[PDB]
Amino acid sequence: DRGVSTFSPEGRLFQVEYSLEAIKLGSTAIGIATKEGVVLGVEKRATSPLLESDSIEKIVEIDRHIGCAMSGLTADARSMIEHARTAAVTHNLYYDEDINVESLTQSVCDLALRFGELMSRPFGVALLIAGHDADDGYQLFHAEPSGTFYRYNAKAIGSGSEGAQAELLNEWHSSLTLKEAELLVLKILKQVMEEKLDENNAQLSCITKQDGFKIYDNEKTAELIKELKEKEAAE
Amino acid sequence: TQQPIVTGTSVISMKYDNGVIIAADNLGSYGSLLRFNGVERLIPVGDNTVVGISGDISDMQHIERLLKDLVTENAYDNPLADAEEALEPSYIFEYLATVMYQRRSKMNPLWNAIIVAGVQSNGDQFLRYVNLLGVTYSSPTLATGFGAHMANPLLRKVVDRESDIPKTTVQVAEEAIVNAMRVLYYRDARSSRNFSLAIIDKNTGLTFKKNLQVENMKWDFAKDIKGYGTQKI
Amino acid sequence: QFNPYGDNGGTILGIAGEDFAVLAGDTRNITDYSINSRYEPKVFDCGDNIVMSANGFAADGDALVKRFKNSVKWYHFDHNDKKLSINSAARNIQHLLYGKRFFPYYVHTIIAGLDEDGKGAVYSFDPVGSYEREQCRAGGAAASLIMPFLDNQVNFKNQYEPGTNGKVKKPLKYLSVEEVIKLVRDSFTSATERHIQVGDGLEILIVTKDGVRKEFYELKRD
Amino acid sequence: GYDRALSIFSPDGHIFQVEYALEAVKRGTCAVGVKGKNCVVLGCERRSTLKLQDTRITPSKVSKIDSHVVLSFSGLNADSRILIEKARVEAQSHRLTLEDPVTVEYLTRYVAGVQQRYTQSGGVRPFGVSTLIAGFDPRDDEPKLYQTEPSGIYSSWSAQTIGRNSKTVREFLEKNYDRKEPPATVEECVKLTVRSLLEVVQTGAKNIEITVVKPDSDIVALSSEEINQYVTQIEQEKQE
Amino acid sequence: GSRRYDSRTTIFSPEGRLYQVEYALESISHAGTAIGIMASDGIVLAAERKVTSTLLEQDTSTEKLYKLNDKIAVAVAGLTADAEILINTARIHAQNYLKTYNEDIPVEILVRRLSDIKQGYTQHGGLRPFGVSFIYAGYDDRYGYQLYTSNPSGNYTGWKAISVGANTSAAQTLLQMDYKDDMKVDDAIELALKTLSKTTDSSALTYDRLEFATIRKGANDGEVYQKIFKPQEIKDILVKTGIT
Amino acid sequence: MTDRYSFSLTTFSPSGKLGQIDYALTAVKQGVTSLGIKATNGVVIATEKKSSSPLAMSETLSKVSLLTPDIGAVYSGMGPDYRVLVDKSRKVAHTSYKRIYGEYPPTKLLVSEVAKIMQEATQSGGVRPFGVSLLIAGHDEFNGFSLYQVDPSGSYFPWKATAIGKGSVAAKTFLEKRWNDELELEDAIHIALLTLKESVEGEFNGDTIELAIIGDENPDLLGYTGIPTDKGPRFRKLTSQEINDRLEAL
Amino acid sequence: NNYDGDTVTFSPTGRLFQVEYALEAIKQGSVTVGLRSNTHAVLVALKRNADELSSYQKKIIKCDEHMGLSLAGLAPDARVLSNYLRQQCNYSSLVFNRKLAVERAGHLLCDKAQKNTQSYGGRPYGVGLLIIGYDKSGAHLLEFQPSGNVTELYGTAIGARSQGAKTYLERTLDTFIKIDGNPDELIKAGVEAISQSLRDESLTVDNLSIAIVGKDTPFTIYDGEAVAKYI
Amino acid sequence: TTTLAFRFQGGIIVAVDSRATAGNWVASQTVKKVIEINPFLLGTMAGGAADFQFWETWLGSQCRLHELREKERISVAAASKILSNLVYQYKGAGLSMGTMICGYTRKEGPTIYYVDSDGTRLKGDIFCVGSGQTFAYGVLDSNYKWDLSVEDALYLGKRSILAAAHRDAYSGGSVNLYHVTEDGWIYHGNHDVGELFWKVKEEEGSFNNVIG
Ligand SMILES: *C(=O)[C@]1([C@@H](O)C(C)C)NC(=O)[C@H](C)[C@@H]1O
Ligand SMILES: [Mg+2]
Repeated sequence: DRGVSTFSPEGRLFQVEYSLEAIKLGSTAIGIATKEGVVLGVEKRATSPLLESDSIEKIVEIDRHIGCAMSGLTADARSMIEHARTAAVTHNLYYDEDINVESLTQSVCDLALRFGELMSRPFGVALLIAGHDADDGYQLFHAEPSGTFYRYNAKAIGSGSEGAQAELLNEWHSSLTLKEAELLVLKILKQVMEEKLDENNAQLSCITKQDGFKIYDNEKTAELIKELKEKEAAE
Repeated sequence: TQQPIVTGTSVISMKYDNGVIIAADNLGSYGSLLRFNGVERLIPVGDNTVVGISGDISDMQHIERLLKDLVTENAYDNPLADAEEALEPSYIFEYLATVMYQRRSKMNPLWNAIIVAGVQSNGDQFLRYVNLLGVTYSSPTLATGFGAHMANPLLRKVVDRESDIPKTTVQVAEEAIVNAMRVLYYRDARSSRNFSLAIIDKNTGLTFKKNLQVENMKWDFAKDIKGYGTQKI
Repeated sequence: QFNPYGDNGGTILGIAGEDFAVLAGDTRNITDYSINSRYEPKVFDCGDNIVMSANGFAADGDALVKRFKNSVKWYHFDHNDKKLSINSAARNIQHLLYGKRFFPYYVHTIIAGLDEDGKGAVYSFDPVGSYEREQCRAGGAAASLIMPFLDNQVNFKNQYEPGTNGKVKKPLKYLSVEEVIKLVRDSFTSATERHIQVGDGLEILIVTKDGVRKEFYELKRD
Repeated sequence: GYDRALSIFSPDGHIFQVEYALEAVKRGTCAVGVKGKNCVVLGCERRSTLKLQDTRITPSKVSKIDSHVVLSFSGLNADSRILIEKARVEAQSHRLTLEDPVTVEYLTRYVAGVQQRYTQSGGVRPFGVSTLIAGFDPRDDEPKLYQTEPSGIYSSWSAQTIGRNSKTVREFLEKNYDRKEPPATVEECVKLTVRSLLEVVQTGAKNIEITVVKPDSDIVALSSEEINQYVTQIEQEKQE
Repeated sequence: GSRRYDSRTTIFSPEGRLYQVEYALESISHAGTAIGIMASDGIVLAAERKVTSTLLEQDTSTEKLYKLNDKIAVAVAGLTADAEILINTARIHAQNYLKTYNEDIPVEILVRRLSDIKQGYTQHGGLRPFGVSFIYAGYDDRYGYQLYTSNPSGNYTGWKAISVGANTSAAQTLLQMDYKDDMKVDDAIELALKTLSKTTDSSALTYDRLEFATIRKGANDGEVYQKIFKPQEIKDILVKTGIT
Repeated sequence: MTDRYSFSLTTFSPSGKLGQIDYALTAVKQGVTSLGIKATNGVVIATEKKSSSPLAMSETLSKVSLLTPDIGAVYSGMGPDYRVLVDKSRKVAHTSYKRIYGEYPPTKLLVSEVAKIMQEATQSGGVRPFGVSLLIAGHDEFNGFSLYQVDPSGSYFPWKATAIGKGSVAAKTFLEKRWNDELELEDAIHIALLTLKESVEGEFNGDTIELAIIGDENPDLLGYTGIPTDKGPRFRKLTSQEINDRLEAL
Repeated sequence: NNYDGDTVTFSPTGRLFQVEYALEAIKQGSVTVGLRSNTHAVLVALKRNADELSSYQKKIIKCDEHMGLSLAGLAPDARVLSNYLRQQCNYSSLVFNRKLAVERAGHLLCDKAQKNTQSYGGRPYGVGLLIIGYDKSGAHLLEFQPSGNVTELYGTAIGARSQGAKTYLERTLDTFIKIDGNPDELIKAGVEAISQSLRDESLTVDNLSIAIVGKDTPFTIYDGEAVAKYI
Repeated sequence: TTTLAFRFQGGIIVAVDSRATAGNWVASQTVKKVIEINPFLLGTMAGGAADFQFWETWLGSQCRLHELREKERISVAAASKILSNLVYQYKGAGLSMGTMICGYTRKEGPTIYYVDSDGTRLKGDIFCVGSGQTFAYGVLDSNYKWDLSVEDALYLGKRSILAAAHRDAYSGGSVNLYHVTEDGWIYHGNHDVGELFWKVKEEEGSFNNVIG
């Protein structure tokens, strides 16, 4: 057939480019970074009404100061999360301190290109890694299966990514509050989702310096959805 | 873990105003048997370094081959091998020191005590010690084995501290070394009269002296000594 | 049988001030009854406003210091030139030491510097990695001669206030850098008199917010 | 060793070997899982093309992983044995180290992890098996029902079906299963499970297997006559 | 590199089938028919040797029926060489179990072990599967008399009566017709031979074209005896049942 | 480097055929005719010494090989494959039997070990099957005299008499008419020579024919005396002269 | 065509297409400039962003106190190669108490990239590197290609539109080589050089990335408002 | 070394001394023999100081990974067994450890596990480990009841260390007190034995043999 680590004539790795197509098919995940915190939100996308939606875990804790949201072949993310958690805890063991968000992201991205003929193929999942440290403050990173990671003020990944990113282009500014960011994620998720957005088919989370990483209750998110509807009807 | 078989005794050395001097006798002992009388224990590396080795001779010959191999390797893909990127005394020492400590850490040591004497690029004197344990230290005077006990005291009367180095000429320094070698011949039971001496000067370069002998020895007073106490005849 | 360990003698002393820290050590290096060197530096600046000394078997002491300096370098590479805090350095050294738990670095390690609040800090290690933050610690050959003196003159142990007769302790007033250096010098002068492996020279490294400063003093050479 | 990357991406972003493993599950006999208020029931289809079979010794479709958890499947029979064995070993290993039996979610996560590992390991193909894992956590009376598939994704279900004609029985369950009020008793839950299989099975004779799991390691498999009574009652009510 | 020449033996078709397993089964369908029939007082194993010669030394020959231990035997359908590799592995597992627990291995445990080995060759290693289908005839004190079959996929099932190899469709229909649960060994012997006699591709069924065996409790008191039939004994049972 | 061919080169085709084994049998068919006949008091194996060049010394090329003192082998097909199999067969007779039981293996078990080696080349990674069919004749105390055929697949069958290679179909027919259960060894040798003459085109004599027997114990070939139980090898390769003597009474 | 399936296959004209495709990844990468005088060596790199919300991808990596490089192409491959350099620089210091020569650093990179082009299974590195350094023979600038070819130069540029900056340096050769004991003027020349490779976009405060090493100057990177001086 | 820990109505009391000795030489009077594994778990130091610090800090890392993966607080049984299984792998190598893994969970209640470098793992109500263990046991056994108050339990643990500190040459310096509840441990201060001895002597009337 052909090699797994083969270059295309354009100078790209076939398998990496193909894994990006799998991520486009995945459910939407959005992250917004502010000076009061970073917000992470996801589309759950249950394949059937009998599926208990609360068991869909597409937002995940790495450490108290680092959270993570995923999009694509979510099964592939489990070993990435495992490595991330281990890397975070291991660094705390060696250095008696929290690990920098960038350093954690870099550790995860080192796995990405360890494939050949090591694992047999690249990861089919993208990650939004959000967190806080004392050096660089609140941060949001986008970790791809290419091994590359970009820092973002705001970022959307998944099926409604390019539409959501264009919306994040206009809406984001440097003086956003945490509450403003929460509503903004819900607004854009609702825009790109097939089904109607509610507290059962969408999930919110955030990371603050004081309280650390927290996944939002369905009751808490429901209020933010109701607050959104009213403010959109206000004009 | 082994035991040393064929052994070499004291290596002695000191700094002077423009460089360093190092010396060692030409004997390879086999226990109490003075087996081999033509053994060179000062091994020059380039024109700026001399490595003096004591202890096990088979391990010395191994170290000698490593240094020979080091010069070859430094020349590979190196247009400045005989200029800016030539081997320094500090490079050669650190290499040996690494090897000695690694070998002791595998419980299979090179059974030696080594003194690397030389002059650096900037004219600075280099003189540092390393042994089978990987222990390292530097001093205006350095000596191994019996030399540590008998040579250092004499050499320290010339250069007692750092500030005495510029005040010490090459003639005074060489005189002290040669006298020390005589004292070691009087008192070390595993030493020989024949020895080699090396001077590394920042101006005149490397001067390697072979086939030196201990001379001007005092023995005449022995004729008067009789018995072990009461005996008169 | 081959014995991979040796004793190079020497003595070191770390004292933590209010907004400073000192790590001192004699410059004599020995084996048995012979002097190897009268000036062989034992306390080292390791960067990031940390000073370190690994007293005992000098080969293991040099190996450890070398590996820690190396750890500081790679900490900068791996974590965006972040400053290695003294508490983080201490934990890192534990893992270096315990890594050779069953063939130990035969040294008593001490590091000194400033904590993240700017206060003076000294950490003390055993050969196999057990460590602890301390206000005062002498290590090495003459440690048994120095520590009791420091308990008395730094922490005012067994000292009470005149007139009260054992009822009121002497208050733990803070010592200046000039006052600490006096106690360090007298500790080493006294140790030199009564311990054969201590002498030749004293080298002190003082750590403040401004950086690392050095001071050298002569000791008796007998 | 054999290192060939069998599971790989295609231009459209699909891993065909994982997708073809799902087609093997589609071929497999139907399996259904329904959780009530205080129980879970696992229904399984037995194709009647094979008669002259010895039902005493023939491998049963539902397998105990521990005394409190069970596993049924659809797809390749030989592949399922490997997952069941690994799961059984991990269940005892968990008891040995944590001094507590596995939760149903943990056991599911482990099996799903094994399945995932085979989708990006060299020299191996994915498992041609989807599983339904059911039971009750230690000292807990809340019913648990999870599903896994070759890709390695897993999730919890109020009720679910897998295998051939699973589309039809899922259609049935979606209209007949109420979340606000699930099957209150064992009878109601078993009845709904048999009903859902009768949409697909053909004959209600020896073609239906039922296994009821209750809290505190109370697992029992229904016999032919017991199931036949449910089949009789369902069709008699239907004649109206 | 080497990738160019790799057949990829362990992959799925678009339909979700294992190519090599399916083709191995096609190979087995051309092999000599083997039949197992389980009765209340024993088990019968009958099998047809493939187009033999008059110069073949029959009395010392063994291509179909093999002994795994004193309690368990197998009938082979497919590549004889492949079967012997597996047979020797099975013989060892039985002895390992006997050494460990000091009890004869239960039939199913032995069958599962061999079936798991076959499974491994379909999921990993990049090697071709074993082109063999077994009929396991055995006895233990838990389930009593048992018949199993395993195929290259690694899947195994239990049976009252079963055929493997050539003309299984025709053979299985004939067995399904005349088999009953209260049947005895002597009756099962007759059924096995009658079934082969009708499904055979040969002109007539003779003693030299057959291998035969029975596992009976027909041994002195509570114990089990394996009887691998000799050429003369197969000739006698053919006359007795009225086939020749 | 590394042997990166860790996958099977022999696989099932849609029709259920194992191609490489079939093709190996085709290579055996092209090979020179060899045969074996079993008598009441012995076994004979024979083949034609097809000399590649008259300058070549055909005595150095041994088509008939001793495996044990009581077991011999002959082949049809690829000679080099045969040579290595004989080396492995001799070694395995020691490692997996003689060094354990202190005696040489019986014919059937040695054959079984050879078959195993040939089966593995039919399934293992990065190898083709052996392109030979072996005829192994032998004797042992409890089984008596025996003759076995071994194919590239690893399958083996016992024979009263048989032939393999070029003219096997015609040769087997000839053997069916002549063979009976009351044959003496000399009678089997006579029949072997008659059968082999049909498949040979050119010269037919002791120098162009290789023939060996498994018969009575040969104490003269043992190499030592003093142990009554050691009576010598039953394998004996017939000389050029011994063959020609029987060709006169042909 | 038929000879580009893997790195182990020569074409009929004697070409290695997988290596050439890896070379193509560098041309797609953002522009970076390298130049030196007798006292100092400078790296100037145009960082690329994904969009307006994203950060600008870092282009320059430090390898030692006296050595570092700028990248263009697959950033993860640069991380692997820079990590290898860090180790080799570090091995030289620990074992020989010797700073690694810049020329010898290039030789090591060449040999590491080569092994990936001759063996089956692996792939060539998809990145180009510009290594600057100051060692015992003064200032140095190297250009690394993943074919294995390493070249010592006065100045150069790699990445998209790099030909414009490379021509400028070829004209300015005689001027910028003489900029001794003046780091600011040498950087100015580097910033003016990389400006020849710009179209549409211009050098902003978080766009530009500069690094310098010299006689009494450790390898230091300048980003953010630290490079506003040179805009 | 004197360390104790006992279960009671109000949870667990943990009490330790502070002395470290190398032969007759008192290396430190301010050693921390209670490791704060996490906000709900505690561990004690006896035998090897490094072995305790290293492996129980490591234990805290394993407990953190457990609750990240399982979304649930680790049990005291599971935490203790992780440590005991670890040291058992090292059995023979020369690890030196004697510790009480102390915790308070919902499913277990207050639990204490004695863990040993010989691989021993024992659940129990009262444990004393160290060179001065026999002295502490005497005070504990004669005064212990399940229905002790938090105030009286804290004092009993303090007094039992004092008893050992006095008699055992290798114990002393100061007393560290902890009180373990379901919502976590609570530190109850460092108490110098020098000052505590005289305070206790006067207020309690004990140590009449000693002149004060
Ligand atoms: C206590 O166990 C002890 C303390 O020094 C350490 C600090 C825990 N360990 C010992 O080995 C000696 C004997 C002390 O009792
Ligand atoms: Mg003194």
